[PDB]
Amino acid sequence: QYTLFGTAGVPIRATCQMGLVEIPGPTPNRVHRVVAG
Amino acid sequence: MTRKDPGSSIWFSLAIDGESLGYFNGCEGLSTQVEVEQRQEGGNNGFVWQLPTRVTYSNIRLTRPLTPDTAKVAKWISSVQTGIQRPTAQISALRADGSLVARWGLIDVLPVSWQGPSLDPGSASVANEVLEIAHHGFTD
Repeated sequence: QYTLFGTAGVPIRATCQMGLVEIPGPTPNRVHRVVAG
Repeated sequence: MTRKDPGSSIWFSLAIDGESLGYFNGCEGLSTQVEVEQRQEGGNNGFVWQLPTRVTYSNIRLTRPLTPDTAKVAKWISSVQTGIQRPTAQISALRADGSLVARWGLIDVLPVSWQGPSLDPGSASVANEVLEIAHHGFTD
């Protein structure tokens, strides 16, 4: 959205919304002890 | 010049024609307005353009002492069901000489409200019924 237009047509005040969505970063490339219970 | 003929706000003459409403006693709010539309030019800071758009005439409140002839007003107001009549009114301001300083005539009237007397045992005054009046334009 553009507002507060200056003389000679240059915009001055602009509000810009953004929609971002994450991109997966996958592919990063069982011993157990024994307790008395 | 003759030392001018200045206006005044006591001497007047308030009347409604048509139904036997007779002569009233006090006016208020007689006013004409226009409805300007404000469009703000984007590329030119400094002001908002003013463009006229239509005119509009405001309501008028007329008051008078509560006289036995108030039955006519209630008859006029309650005649909407069977058909109403718009007579032609007048609102004139005068100087004490009885001459004319400015005469306005309402083109077509229509009742809006009738605030009756405010009876009060302790207040020393005189009942002043108020008859609001709708408007259609000035005369010429």
